[PDB]
Amino acid sequence: SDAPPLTLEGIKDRVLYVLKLYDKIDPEKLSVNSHFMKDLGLDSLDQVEIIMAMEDEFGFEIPDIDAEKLMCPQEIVDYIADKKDVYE
Amino acid sequence: DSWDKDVYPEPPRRTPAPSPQTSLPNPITYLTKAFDLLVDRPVTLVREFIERQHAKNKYYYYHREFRRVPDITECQEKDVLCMFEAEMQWRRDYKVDQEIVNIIQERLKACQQREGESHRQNCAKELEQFTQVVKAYQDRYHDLGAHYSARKCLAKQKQRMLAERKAAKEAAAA
Amino acid sequence: LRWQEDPEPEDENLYEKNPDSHGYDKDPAVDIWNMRVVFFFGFSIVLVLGSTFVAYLPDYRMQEWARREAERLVKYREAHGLPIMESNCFDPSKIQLPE
Amino acid sequence: MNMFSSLSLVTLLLLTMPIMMMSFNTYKPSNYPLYVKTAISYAFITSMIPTMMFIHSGQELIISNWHWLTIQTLKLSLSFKMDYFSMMFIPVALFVTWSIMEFSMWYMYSDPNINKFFKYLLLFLITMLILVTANNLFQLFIGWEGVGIMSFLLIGWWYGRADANTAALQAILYNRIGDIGFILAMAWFLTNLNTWDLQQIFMLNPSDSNMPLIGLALAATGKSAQFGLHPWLPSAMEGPTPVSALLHSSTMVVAGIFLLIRFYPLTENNKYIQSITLCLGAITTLFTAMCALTQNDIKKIIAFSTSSQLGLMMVTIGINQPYLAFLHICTHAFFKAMLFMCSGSIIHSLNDEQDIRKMGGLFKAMPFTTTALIVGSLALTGMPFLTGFYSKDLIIEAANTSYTNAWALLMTLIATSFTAIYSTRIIFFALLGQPRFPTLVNINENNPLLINSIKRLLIGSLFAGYIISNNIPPTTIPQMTMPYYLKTTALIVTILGFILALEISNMTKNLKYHYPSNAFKFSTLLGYFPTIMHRLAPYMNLSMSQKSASSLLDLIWLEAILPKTISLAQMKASTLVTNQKGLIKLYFLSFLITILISMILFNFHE
Amino acid sequence: MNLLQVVRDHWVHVLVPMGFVFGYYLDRKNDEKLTAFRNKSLLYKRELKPNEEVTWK
Amino acid sequence: AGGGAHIEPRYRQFPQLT
Amino acid sequence: MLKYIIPTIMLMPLTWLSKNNMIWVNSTAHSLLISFTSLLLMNQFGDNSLNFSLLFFSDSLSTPLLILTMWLLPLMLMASQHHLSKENLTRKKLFITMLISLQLFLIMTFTAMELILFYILFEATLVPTLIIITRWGNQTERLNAGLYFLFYTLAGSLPLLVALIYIQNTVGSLNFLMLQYWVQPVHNSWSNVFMWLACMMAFMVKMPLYGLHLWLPKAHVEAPIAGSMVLAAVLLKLGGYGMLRITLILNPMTDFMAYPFIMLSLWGMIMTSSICLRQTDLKSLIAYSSVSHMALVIVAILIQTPWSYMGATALMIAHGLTSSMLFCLANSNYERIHSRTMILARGLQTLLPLMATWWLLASLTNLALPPTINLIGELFVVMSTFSWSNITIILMGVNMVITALYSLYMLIMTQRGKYTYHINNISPSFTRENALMSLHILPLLLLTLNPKIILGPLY
Ligand SMILES: CCCCCCCCCCCCCCCCCC(=O)OC[C@H](COP(=O)([O-])OCC(O)COP(=O)([O-])OC[C@@H](COC(=O)CCCCCCCCCCCCCCCCC)OC(=O)CCCCCCCCCCCCCCCCC)OC(=O)CCCCCCCCCCCCCCCCC
Ligand SMILES: [Zn+2]
Repeated sequence: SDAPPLTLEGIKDRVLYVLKLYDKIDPEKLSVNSHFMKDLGLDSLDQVEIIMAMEDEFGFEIPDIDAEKLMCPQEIVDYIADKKDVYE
Repeated sequence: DSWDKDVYPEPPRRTPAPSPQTSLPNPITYLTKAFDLLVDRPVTLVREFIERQHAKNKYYYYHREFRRVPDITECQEKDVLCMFEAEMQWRRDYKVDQEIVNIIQERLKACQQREGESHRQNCAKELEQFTQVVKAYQDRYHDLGAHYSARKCLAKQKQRMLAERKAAKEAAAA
Repeated sequence: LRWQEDPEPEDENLYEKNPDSHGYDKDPAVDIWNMRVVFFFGFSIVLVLGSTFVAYLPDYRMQEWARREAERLVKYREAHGLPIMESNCFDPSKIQLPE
Repeated sequence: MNMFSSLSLVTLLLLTMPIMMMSFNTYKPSNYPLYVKTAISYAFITSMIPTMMFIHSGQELIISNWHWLTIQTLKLSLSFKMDYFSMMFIPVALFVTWSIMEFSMWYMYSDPNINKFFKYLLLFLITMLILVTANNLFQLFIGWEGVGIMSFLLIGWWYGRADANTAALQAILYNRIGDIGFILAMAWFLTNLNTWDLQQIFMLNPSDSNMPLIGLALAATGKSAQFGLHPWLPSAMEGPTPVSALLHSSTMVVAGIFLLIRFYPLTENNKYIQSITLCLGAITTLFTAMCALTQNDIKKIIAFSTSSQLGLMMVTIGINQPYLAFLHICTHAFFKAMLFMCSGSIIHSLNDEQDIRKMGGLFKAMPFTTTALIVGSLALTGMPFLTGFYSKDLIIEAANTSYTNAWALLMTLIATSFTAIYSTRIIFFALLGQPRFPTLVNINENNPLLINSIKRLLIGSLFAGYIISNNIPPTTIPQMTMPYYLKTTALIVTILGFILALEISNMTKNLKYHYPSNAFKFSTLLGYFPTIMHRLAPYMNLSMSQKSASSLLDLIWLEAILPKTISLAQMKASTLVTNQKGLIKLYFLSFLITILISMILFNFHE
Repeated sequence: MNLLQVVRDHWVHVLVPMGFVFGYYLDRKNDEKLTAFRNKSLLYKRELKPNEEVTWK
Repeated sequence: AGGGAHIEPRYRQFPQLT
Repeated sequence: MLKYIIPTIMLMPLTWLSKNNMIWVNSTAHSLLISFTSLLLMNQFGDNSLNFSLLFFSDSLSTPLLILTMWLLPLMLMASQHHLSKENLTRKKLFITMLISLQLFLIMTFTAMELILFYILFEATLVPTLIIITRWGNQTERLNAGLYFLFYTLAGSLPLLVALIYIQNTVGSLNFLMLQYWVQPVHNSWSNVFMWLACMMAFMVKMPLYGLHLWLPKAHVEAPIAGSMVLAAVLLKLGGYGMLRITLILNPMTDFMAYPFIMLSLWGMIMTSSICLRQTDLKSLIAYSSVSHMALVIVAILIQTPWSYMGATALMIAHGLTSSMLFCLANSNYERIHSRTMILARGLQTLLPLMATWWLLASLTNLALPPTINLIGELFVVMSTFSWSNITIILMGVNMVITALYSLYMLIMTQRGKYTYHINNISPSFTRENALMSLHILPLLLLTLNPKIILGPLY
């Protein structure tokens, strides 16, 4: 509706851009595959806030049955691209 | 001409004259002249062309007239032939009375609109004439039911004649 | 099985063998002629010419006559000072009460 | 006169041309929305000429151009009324509709069915003119029921949305109850006055008008969404924003108020009806104004604002000021429509986010919508010399200096205070503060359709009341002398509202905790009327239709008492007369019994 | 073809049209037997025209 | 939605105005 | 009336002598001509009816019913072409013969001048109607529906036979014109209380009166589309047309004998209107709707005022086209999903854009949206019942609200929302179906322009 269509790069850039502004992750090591729990030592209670910082970025709720399953900033990118009908 | 003014009375007209006491032009005055040239005359000319065609092929149609025939009271019991005609005549008259009530209703409605805010006093005669015709119509045609007939209306008149007569005996008792 | 019976037959789609089908018949030739009679007689003849016929009925149930007739009776009675509508439907001179 | 008549009917015919030209497809699509807008534009200017003729000479007429039906003594003809109310209201309806449609060409640009949407908007506009122009009840009822359907079709526009169908059918339900009152009015007039035309009804001037007037009041209740039949209007916001601005803000909900205005020659002499109408509006103008103080959805706040304004219109009819109630309709059309367009402009910018809690910082971002939004709020609250001042303040003046119910008078004044609260709530939560909307948002409002459509109403919401006020012919004795404390009640009441509203907003920003209360949850939940009634009443009636009406009677007891018992009896007797062994020894003994019985009990032998 | 296979499979299209004509015909015959009161009612009785012999058929 | 001037969107910035 | 009786009979040779593949074309085309010629029946007068001969007569009440009768047979042939496609050629022709025979008995029922001739033809419509239900229904319950249909009608018709013969013995004639002038008042006694009941019970079962309506939800639901259309459109109007004629000779006893029946009808409106709210079956929702619309007609006839009679005649015509149109619309969905459940197929507006417009027009006419002729017919009844008793406005108004619900509920449930995922045989609408709906609504909406031709003899 007159808005700019999303892009795979756009989703990835913004997703990491939110993480870069969180004080409990080091931007130096932050890669797409940096598992939030094992590779960054973040408790699940932090992961909940991580997701909540995303759905407030893209402005669309993510059901709890699936949000807890996302444990990689690539999975978030794949999840949104799959739920927003983006292919290129 | 267009309609009969005896049955549809129209009061005389009284229009004030234009008495401007200002300086700006009046758009209504200009529009009317604009309206006539662009609408009235073009409309009239087409009507005149159509009108001239009729004069060349004039022809007439007539209003039907029914001669009076013996009513119900003049027919013997179980006499279909005499009751049949006496019944049709009742029905044709019933339709006419319905339209008479319609005509008087129109006068009442026309007066109320014409008078505007003076309709409470200046439409007294029409309101008074509306009441009388309805009283007559209501008396001779109300409460007959779906299967109304000349027999039933007569059986209603004869019932009301008794009521009026019985009033006289008590009224003419002092 | 309990008997020898044919399986529940499948339903046949009328567009596969004639994508221009009007839904009337398998044969395209007959199919097209069914649409013509229904549309022509159904719409062109009955609705249109019937509505035109109904529109110009000759004074259906003589209501125009009643209005035209009523005006005279108002014209005549008002001029002569007679009541606009009498309150008695029949003349009492030929009616005899029971007592 | 020949010009007054011709230009009056061409206005109605013009609006119908796009419908006729869409029946035989004698046009080019993809220009239809602009085609409809032009017809409304031209319809407006034509309607002005009769209006000027009325303003100038005070000329009115009635046109009965067709004879449709004649039920014995009743004659039904297609009639049109061109008088104070008809001539004044039509230009405003076209002017606001003109702006709404142009906005729709922007708001609904991406909608696939934008062609059908415009046709439905035009259809409603036609029916609303039938309602307003009707001269007889039957012709009035055609428009009355027509708008209700066009409301049903436009509310349920996104028919895939389960909640749109529920809201759409809900609107029909509540109005249908109102129609019960309308029918009662029609039935009473026929049996008692033998007519439906308003010309004959006023001429006879019935004295015992309590029954028909109660019927009309009930009809006005449902259509104008007063208390008891209020809930549907706040739920009508399921439809697209352009629908909300036109139908349920300015030119459909007023139909209930309009109906009671046309019957002022009766109600003026019936103080009992004036008592009920005054009280019915007073509770609504306060209860609905109370509900808006806590609503978050931006449209619902304006929706409740509409209900409060409608209630105030009914109070005016209740206090026997029919023309002031009408004058509030005309003025209310301008600024109330603008707020919806301004709100709709905000909603599209933030990608269909209607919650004020997720807006903010838009004072500088959207200057044109900001200025339009501000101008509308000041008109609504009754800022002096704007459109809303020339009608709302005259209403408050007439209430205090009148023989009016004390409690109803108090509710009107309290409700006026709440007018400045939720209005400030929208301004404070939508323009000031800091942004709360998402990070990536395209706040753009530069489309010329949006500016020009609003820029036409912004002019109206400033000088609309000023012009109409100084031009309408006088019809009363205005009460211009009174105590100072009454003459300036609204100003003090309204200004105190802003101050009281202002402080409440600031205390939010403090870092204190939040304590829920029984007054915040009462106003937030609409007073509990929808939560209870929309669950209790459907449950009772729907259960009865199944347990009692359907299963208990039709499937059980109507079968048992005739088809079944009669059938069962024959089967029983069929076994008796056929349970025969087949023995000669027992058949012939019966013959012996029959012969003996034929002579002893029955004496067949003599 | 020609007057063959276009009349063997289309002659049916006169059955209903012929039925209307045949049905319409009998109605006129029925009226001729109900002429007892022709020009004899107390509402339409009049004098025959020089060339007219019966008021209606 | 369609027509008029065009404003490129911005990210976490005050929107561009005319 | 031979100008319409003989052509109808000739449709039987036409069907049997036609080509194998042109039975529908000839019958559909030629039966529309018979419908076209029916407009000559409009030669009515303000004081007298059309008295063709000693047997048949036509007036302003029978004329609109005849035109509706001869107009449906073309529509019943159009509707049947689908489910009879895979059927023996001879059987496909007997079915058409049953429809032709049924119309033959109807055009003589509404024109019969002598009441015994009315009774035989009024009673003869059972055979072709019964055969259609049982032979060409699609369910196991058609056999039981024909028994309920047959014995409900006969159980009330046979007492009527005794009454009419009794009247002839004590009057000398059952010719309707004679009874208009030889009618004598009905004194209040136990003997007459069982002559009033005998005369009226036969027709009130066929209206049907509430309580005696258990056969209708079986017959209409189980019959084929062709049977449902005539059953709901024209056969119910035999009962109403019968009461409008038999009531002539039941005064002044009809004024107090109507109380048990008016009360049943006034309350039965809400009972049957409410049943439609909780109906799982789409075709059964329409069937119950018919009982609620005929409840008004019973009430109008029993109060006997010209407005009620004018309104009653209009409801019969208005409901005839509306009820038949709904059955065709509901049947069109059935021919795809082959199930009568209402909730099975939803969101059909996204799949059938045009078929969803007829649902809108069919529903808006069902709920009496002005100025349609449903509202005109329903308004005059309410106006006349108010004069009967002001309290009735409560029941009439209450039924209006519920009617607005079960009509738009039907529209919303099937035409709005998400489509059923597992249904994928929703082929577009055939030209046959669209023309079939246009032939219902367009005549129904045109009559709004000239309503006087359906306002009965009291106009
Ligand atoms: C003798 C010589 C002449 C020959 C005579 C022969 C006569 C034979 C009959 C011929 C008549 C023409 C028949 C149709 C021809 C085919 C047209 C065509 O091709 O269609 C293409 C057309 C466009 O193509 P499309 O875009 O693909 O549409 C497909 C979509 O599915 C579409 O979906 P949709 O949702 O967008 O639209 C569906 C539906 C509309 O959907 C809805 O809107 C539902 C709600 C509608 C009712 C709500 C209002 C209720 C109140 C009505 C008040 C009217 C009475 C007022 C009285 C007092 C004031 C006067 O369609 C309509 O009905 C459109 C019209 C709406 C009603 C308009 C009434 C107001 C117009 C102004 C009237 C005044 C004219 C004055 C002229 C001067 C006098 C001469 O589509 C269709 O219309 C298909 C449906 C056809 C229905 C035809 C029946 C129309 C009946 C009107 C609606 C019912 C009104 C009820 C009151 C009745 C009052 C009488
Ligand atoms: Zn099928």
